[PDB]
Amino acid sequence: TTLLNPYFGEFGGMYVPQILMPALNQLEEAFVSAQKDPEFQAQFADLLKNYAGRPTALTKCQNITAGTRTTLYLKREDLLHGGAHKTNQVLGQALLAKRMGKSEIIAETGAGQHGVASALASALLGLKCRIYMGAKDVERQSPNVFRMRLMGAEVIPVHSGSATLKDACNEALRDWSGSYETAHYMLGTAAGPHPYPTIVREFQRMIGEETKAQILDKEGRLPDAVIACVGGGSNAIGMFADFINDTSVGLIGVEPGGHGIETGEHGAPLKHGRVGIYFGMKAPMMQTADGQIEESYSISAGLDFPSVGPQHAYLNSIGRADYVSITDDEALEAFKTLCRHEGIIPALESSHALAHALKMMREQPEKEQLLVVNLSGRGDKDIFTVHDILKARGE
Amino acid sequence: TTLLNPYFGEFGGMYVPQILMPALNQLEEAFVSAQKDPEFQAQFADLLKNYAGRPTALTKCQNITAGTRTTLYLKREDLLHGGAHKTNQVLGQALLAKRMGKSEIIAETGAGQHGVASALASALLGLKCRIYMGAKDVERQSPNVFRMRLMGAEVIPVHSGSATLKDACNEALRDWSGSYETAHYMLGTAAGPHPYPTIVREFQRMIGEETKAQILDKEGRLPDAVIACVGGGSNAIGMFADFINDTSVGLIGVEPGGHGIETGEHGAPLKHGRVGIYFGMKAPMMQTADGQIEESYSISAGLDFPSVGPQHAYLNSIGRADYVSITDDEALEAFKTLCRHEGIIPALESSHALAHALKMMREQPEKEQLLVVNLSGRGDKDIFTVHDILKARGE
Amino acid sequence: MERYENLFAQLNDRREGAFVPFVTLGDPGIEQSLKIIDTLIDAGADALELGVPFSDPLADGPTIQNANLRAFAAGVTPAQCFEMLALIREKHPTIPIGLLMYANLVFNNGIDAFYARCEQVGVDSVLVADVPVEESAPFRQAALRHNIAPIFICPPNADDDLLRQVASYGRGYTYLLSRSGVTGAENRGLHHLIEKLKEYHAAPALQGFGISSPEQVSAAVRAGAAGAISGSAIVKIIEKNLASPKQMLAELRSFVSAMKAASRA
Amino acid sequence: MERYENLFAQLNDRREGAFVPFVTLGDPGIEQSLKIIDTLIDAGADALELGVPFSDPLADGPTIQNANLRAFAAGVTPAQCFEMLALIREKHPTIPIGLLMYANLVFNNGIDAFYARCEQVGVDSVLVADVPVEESAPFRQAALRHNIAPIFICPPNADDDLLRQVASYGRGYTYLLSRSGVTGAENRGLHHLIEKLKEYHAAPALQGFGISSPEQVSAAVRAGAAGAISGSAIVKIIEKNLASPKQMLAELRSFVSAMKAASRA
Ligand SMILES: O=P(O)(O)OCCNS(=O)(=O)c1ccc(OC(F)(F)F)cc1
Ligand SMILES: O=P(O)(O)OCCNS(=O)(=O)c1ccc(OC(F)(F)F)cc1
Ligand SMILES: C=C(/N=C/c1c(COP(=O)(O)O)cnc(C)c1O)C(=O)O
Ligand SMILES: C=C(/N=C/c1c(COP(=O)(O)O)cnc(C)c1O)C(=O)O
Ligand SMILES: [N+]
Ligand SMILES: [N+]
Repeated sequence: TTLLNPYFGEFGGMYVPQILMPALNQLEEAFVSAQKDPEFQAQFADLLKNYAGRPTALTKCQNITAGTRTTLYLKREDLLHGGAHKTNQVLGQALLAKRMGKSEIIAETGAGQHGVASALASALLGLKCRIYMGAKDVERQSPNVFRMRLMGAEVIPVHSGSATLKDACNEALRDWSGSYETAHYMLGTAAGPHPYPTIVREFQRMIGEETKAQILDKEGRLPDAVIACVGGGSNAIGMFADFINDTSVGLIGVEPGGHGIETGEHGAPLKHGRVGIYFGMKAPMMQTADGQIEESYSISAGLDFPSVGPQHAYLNSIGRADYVSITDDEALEAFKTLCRHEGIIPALESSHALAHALKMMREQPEKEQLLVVNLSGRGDKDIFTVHDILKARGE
Repeated sequence: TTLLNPYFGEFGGMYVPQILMPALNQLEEAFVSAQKDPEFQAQFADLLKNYAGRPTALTKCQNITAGTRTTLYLKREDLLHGGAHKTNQVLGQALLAKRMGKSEIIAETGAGQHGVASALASALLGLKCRIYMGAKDVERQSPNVFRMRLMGAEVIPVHSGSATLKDACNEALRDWSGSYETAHYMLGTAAGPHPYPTIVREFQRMIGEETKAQILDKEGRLPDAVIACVGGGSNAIGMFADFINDTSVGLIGVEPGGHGIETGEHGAPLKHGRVGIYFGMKAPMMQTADGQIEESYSISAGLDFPSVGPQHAYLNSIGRADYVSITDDEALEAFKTLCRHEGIIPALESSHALAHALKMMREQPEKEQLLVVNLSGRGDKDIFTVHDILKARGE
Repeated sequence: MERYENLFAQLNDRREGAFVPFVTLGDPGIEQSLKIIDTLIDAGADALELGVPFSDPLADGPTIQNANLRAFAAGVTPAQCFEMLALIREKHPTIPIGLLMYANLVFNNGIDAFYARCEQVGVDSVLVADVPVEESAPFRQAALRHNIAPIFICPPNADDDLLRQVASYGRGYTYLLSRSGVTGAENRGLHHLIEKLKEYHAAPALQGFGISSPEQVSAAVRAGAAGAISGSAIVKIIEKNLASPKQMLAELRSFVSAMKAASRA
Repeated sequence: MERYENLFAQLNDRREGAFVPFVTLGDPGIEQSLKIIDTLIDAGADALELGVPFSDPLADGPTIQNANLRAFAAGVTPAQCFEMLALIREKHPTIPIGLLMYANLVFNNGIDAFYARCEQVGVDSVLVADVPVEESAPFRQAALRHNIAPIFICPPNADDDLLRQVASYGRGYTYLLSRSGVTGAENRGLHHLIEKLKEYHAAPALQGFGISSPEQVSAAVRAGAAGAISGSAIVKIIEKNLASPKQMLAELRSFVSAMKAASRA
């Protein structure tokens, strides 16, 4: 029994060991109560404004659309405290944790932005924070490891499986199944068991709300499409949510194509996997013929995940949102292009969304279109990775 | 002959080779014209808002003042695009450069934040950017070297002298003296020859303007003091300017004490040097008995400078502002404390200002005082430096 | 069939609790796994709980994680597991056999087909570890359709509604969780639950998680549980003796015999 | 005194331009520097421009930067420079001696005292490189008070007001900058300026920056300049021959003699 629907069509649910169901029901109740509590909403709003820096800018690109009929705006979640959108919903979940009498926080992280967010919120609000991170990601997103530890978080490298995000997720959940009495699992994406896909959407939906207000102010109309990268799905559902009932607005989610879908080395289960049950949810996943979960791949740690949040699988199924993929090389070119022509260094995750917008423009340059890309994070964490690549290519 | 006063009392002036005086007079004229041009002001305002992310938050500390009668706010220039206050005036000077028909930009940088700002503004506004950086700073602020180069700026290591900020300043000025016909020298601090101390103040003064509005909104009164670190002087004069005529508001500038003033290894010429002529200005400097310019020292590259902007020397002389120093170890403790108790990683420069505020609180914990620290930048550039130190100490 | 029903009735007569070892099918290889299982049975195992190797076993600690990894290193697939199960049942007609499954392996190519396969090889029960009673409808329906007992979990934090559901939906045995957390002999882990389950006519309770010693087996029986499950303690003996397959079986026999002896009241 | 006035009058009679070498005092050491300077004079130098080593010489390129560094490595101080200047004047009573100074070295312990010291050792002029005419009042006042010629710069971008100021405020000679930028033989660098300076009765013009060859000296004279200054070209000969002090002086003599020969019309 739940207060809210755990499913989005066929997708979602609460596929966790029985031991964790009371924790999930407690969290759901706490969320529903908080959502109608004016004091909770005021505290959350105050942190978002005065601590995190909301609202974030909506930046019109000045150069990269030259000679085309595309107008491109960037929603600047890269300017949020911590450097990514992940900070929004962590502030909300941390307040929920306090509301529920929890003193510790467990989090998983891939790009380390959710890890950084979990650590900074725990430091601010007086919680003891431990973060699981795949050992491969500890290396390729190292600046965030340093940032997490300087803020007093325990960072635990995960060497099992692919040593990336799915393996951090596994260990976080294993931990919680034993520590839920005192620890809140601050899941960092719009995936996992109910109520997390719902909570994460509601605590990220100010992205799209602000975007709508800002684009109406600057252009006097809604966008033709909003475009966001999709790992687990939080920045995209945060951008999409307030536009779902605006049927004229395209919702475009961009999964990582890795080395190419045909290589099998990608992270695009929504469009190239099939439905399975894993990480507490029924959702599209990369899996073997036998039903073993496949390891994903992306140049971007934040998108290196073999499943996807259930609300995206649903929005796809009914045709409300469209999902595409972008390869490592396409993302790298978008990264370089934004750096050199707009003076913004984007996260490699966000670069996948930008790459697809650039394709929409370049493929049809006389098509009139007003586009918004969710620039979900800044690229400081990626600069050493990207430089090393742009040295094995000359450059 | 000039349009504006080049002096602040005894301090300031235009002590450059004769060859550069027309360039300085041209720049002054361009600035005076721009300051009364509604279109220039609108373009500058639009970039500050929609590209850089102004206004920046004013954050009340929740934990680090516990048990005392100090209320401490942080002006969050760390949330500005690029990660430091340096971005504000670079956007203004870049617009000035365009106004004057220049196609290239020269800049010096120590912490690399002005370098990053110069590079991002040049990429946005279509200018060719070269940046001088001391070789010691190339190493200890390496993340910003990567950021500058990814945005298409040429970064030129300077090995002469101390291989730090003063040596980058020297080379930038040497370059400009030959290239002024096509290059604008985008000086990054409130120092150097007139009109730069004036221009930099006016293009940074929104820091204090916003702070005043924000503190009035939240507290219904002006601060008892505003506190800012002082290298060349730009973030401090930017915070101070709008409060200069509010005589009840203390203005406290914090120079780097390095290993201790008594060691001679510091960057605190305002209070521990004597007046000299160098880098185009008459100002306090660290100098030998003979009048050779001394090399400075600070753990912070951005404060590692043996002089100070002339308006600070003036405000000190008349007693309007007070200047103090903070050692490496005091700055490191403030850095750690902000990370762990407020979840904000500050620049080591900014940590000097925070350290002094913490001293004001700790020394007199039952003194009622409302303080603002200018958190001039974020500490991502410093995390590898700080970690290496906090390993040679155990930790 | 009625293999659990027949087992518990016989144990009841003999004044005995059940001792039920867990191992991963195909750990450390198919042939050695089959020998291990025969040894477990010869040494006194009353029933078996057998894991099908899964890529991401979220209810298992490192010991059984590494058992899964060993089986995969031997190339073990669910198809090969079902071949093993058929062979085991061919040898041992009455011992109850329960599978430990993760949901995706059951769901993968059809829930109904999975339980149909279980029936064909002579499996008696299936415990799907990451399917709570709330999500269990298509699993328990398919299970009952193919004469498989669906197993459900009574955690220490169980409320009355869960107790009533577990008692109603479950067959064969009720899993009485010793503690929160994941499987592991390192972490050692209630009469009010045992009594309430009996009141609601639930399938007999087997206590599991953290049971690694004969004293814990005796204590579970004394508490009113119908028996005890031990996994990691068994698997550690396999892990310890990989280079010594002969000592592996000797030490397994000694341990299982000791655990079974403690179930006797 | 009137050493520049006397020099230019004599050169005028002989139909000659002045050739004026620059070196850094104390480069590569005090004793060798004194020998270098005697060699410059014996080889035909009409006047001298001499740099006092300064920590941050912002109008100088790498060649003279490294001359300053060499002198500092020899421990050369302004005090030692003034001792050198006294010795030079003792040996050579009529040759005009001009100093190349940076402002802080003049300002350091009193502008008036600096120019008083110059007078005591027999210096004839001081060029403060980073003090434009706009900032020059206390410098030129102190200079004239102590019978020192203050030297000012006529850049290629000079307007009429600058020309009139330079003509009025300056004594001894007028510095005619060949080009923008900083000192350097690598970078080679106007009649309208030369003519206007003469119209306003300015001190005779010496062209400087980038002059490294006899052809450039001849060309400056042909243009109507009273002579030419060469620094980096001279200093490169010092730098090249550090391990060979004897060849250093021979090559200096050859070069200075060739440059001076080209000044003769
Ligand atoms: O002795 P231990 O600690 O290794 O425990 C062995 C248990 N092996 S098992 O198949 O019964 C078993 C039973 C239930 C499990 O998860 C669930 F409770 F969530 F369903 C996992 C394994
Ligand atoms: O031959 P080069 O290129 O080395 O030039 C040598 C010049 N040496 S100097 O003392 O006359 C000299 C004269 C003026 C200088 O700067 C100023 F113009 F700004 F004042 C610097 C050096
Ligand atoms: C995996 C992580 N980050 C993902 C991420 C993503 C992808 O995650 P979502 O699909 O949940 O937005 C997008 N943009 C940025 C800047 C990100 O850091 C993490 O920081 O833990
Ligand atoms: C030297 C540099 N930075 C100085 C700096 C300073 C000191 O410079 P001002 O005194 O001009 O503010 C303060 N805070 C931050 C974040 C800084 O980066 C530079 O980025 O070039
Ligand atoms: N995905
Ligand atoms: N300073």
